[PDB]
Amino acid sequence: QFDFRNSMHMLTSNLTFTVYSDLLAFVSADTVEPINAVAFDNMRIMNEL
Amino acid sequence: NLEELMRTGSYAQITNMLLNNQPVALVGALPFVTDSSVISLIAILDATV
Amino acid sequence: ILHPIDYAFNEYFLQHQLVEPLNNDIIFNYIPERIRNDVNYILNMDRNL
Repeated sequence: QFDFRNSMHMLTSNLTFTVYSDLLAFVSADTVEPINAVAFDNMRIMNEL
Repeated sequence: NLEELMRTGSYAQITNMLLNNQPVALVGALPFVTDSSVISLIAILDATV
Repeated sequence: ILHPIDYAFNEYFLQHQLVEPLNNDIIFNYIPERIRNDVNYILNMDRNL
């Protein structure tokens, strides 16, 4: 049987938000000039120039 | 060192100094604009570049 | 106004949402750490979240 008191509820949530997906479009990435690009040891990757 | 800054591309130190008004000396071979207007000097245009 | 079962389903959906707050810190940590430490790539958070 339908009971109003047992069926009436109060649902709570957030008012508004935006859900993003890319997560890297917010990162602006540039690269150093390739000639002076250093390896893990902090010396130029190609040092025969 | 503006040469090192341009080679590396990381504008973190200089950005922080400019935002925090920390006095600094940017060293390098720079072109300059010769201005002869006392009104400009009073207006403090040299600080807006 | 919901049946108890319908309310159970909707309450579970409301209470267990998959969305989480997003910040520049989360984006930065999502960037791979080795890329972050590499000096060949300059990464900036030029967007406001």
